[PDB]
Amino acid sequence: IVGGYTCGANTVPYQVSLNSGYHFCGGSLINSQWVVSAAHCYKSGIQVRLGEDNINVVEGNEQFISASKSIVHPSYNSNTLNNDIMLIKLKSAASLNSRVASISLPTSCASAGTQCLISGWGNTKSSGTSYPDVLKCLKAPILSDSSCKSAYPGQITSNMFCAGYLEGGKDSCQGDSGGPVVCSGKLQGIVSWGSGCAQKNKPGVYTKVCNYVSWIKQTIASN
Amino acid sequence: IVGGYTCGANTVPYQVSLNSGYHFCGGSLINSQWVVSAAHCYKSGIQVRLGEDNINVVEGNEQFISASKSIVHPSYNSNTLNNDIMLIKLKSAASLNSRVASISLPTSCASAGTQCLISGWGNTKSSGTSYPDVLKCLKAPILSDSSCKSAYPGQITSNMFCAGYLEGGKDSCQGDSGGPVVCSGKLQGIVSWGSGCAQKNKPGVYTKVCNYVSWIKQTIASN
Amino acid sequence: CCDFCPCTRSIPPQCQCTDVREKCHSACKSCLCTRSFPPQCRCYDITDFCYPS
Repeated sequence: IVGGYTCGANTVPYQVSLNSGYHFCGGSLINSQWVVSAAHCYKSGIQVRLGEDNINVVEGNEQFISASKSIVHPSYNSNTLNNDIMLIKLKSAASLNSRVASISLPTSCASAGTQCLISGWGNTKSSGTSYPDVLKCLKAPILSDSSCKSAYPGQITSNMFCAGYLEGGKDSCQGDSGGPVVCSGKLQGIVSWGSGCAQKNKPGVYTKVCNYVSWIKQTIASN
Repeated sequence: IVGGYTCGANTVPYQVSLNSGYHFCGGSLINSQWVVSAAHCYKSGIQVRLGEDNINVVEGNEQFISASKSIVHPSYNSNTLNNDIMLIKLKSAASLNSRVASISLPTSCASAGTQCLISGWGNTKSSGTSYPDVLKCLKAPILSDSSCKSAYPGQITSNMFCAGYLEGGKDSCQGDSGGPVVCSGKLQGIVSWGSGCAQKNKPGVYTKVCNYVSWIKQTIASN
Repeated sequence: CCDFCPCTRSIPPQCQCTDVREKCHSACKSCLCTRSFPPQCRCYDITDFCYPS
């Protein structure tokens, strides 16, 4: 997160960190056994880390659970990043409390102008590299489809949306992928791609989770 | 056309050469006043050359008519090449006869396996560079969209089909763009793109004209 | 460098590199990346040539 603020410990209780020796992506806990992430975050040997604040320090509220299976979207497009959505099953059910909590899936898609919360442990700089250890948060609005396409001509499918600021200075960044965009208490987005970070006219592009509610529901039902 | 054969003078009467001082693309005459080409063939100062065989010799049946206007598809995407179709109005109606004839638009899409006629004055070599200069023809079937997507993972939209041969050897090539793919007497495709020419597992990709009949119709009626 | 290079079949051709890489990227002007470690980057520039592999 570039331009953000320190969330506070466990204030984003659905935020998970994905670990393979190091933090590589985020994800969002949607029930006690399943995490939503980006399909480009696919890796073998994933451990989900819940309850986290400083990811380099065990602070006593963490739960570390290995992934037992990963389900990348059947139509995930590697070249275009269309259908950038993945399901990860926890090998043991997480214990849900005030600091490790599931996040609701949308019943309806979010509209342009709606304010969302974006979070992650990614880079804090739009030029150079500084990685926070504590979780960062960004309040950013959904941008019109029109605004998104004009920023990224020919790159925006119906399974994407832009959120953030055309002026620059406030965005998600590398290390934030897979993590939540939550608006009105529903998981409306997944941190996906951009050109650089927090650059003028280069807003963040996110997976439009509302298009995936029925594949999520049926997939978890039979796995 | 790589791996084709010399058509025979004026045996493909709907075929046109687009000229801006040199042949740059092909096209298809669909009525006395309108040509169908690719959107990526868009160029200012276009002259339509009808009734051609050798594009370097005036042979006595040609009609040269300047474009009065070009209309690129509103949803044409120069990145993904989706909606690669352009309409070109002729400044004066062409005289239709045996050697200059329009081609029927499709009333349904063509299913995979259908044999089609593909033509142009493009490169005849898959490595180097040799231009005909008479019109070359190629008989080639439409490939399944499954084979198409397997050949070009992530690159194929609902507005595209592949045709040709996965073995390589026979294909369209540079200079063939905008030209006809005609199957059972109907314009089913527009020469568009590929990775090289006549390469193994890299067949030609064509604009799926059957998706556009209604736009074509309404655009001609109003311009 | 470029491995996968599709081109329109016009004169001149319109070509781009659809290679997914990590580095992004001096020669390239328009380069989109996923927001993971490592990033997955693409050059969405369209040119005359390819380049070679």
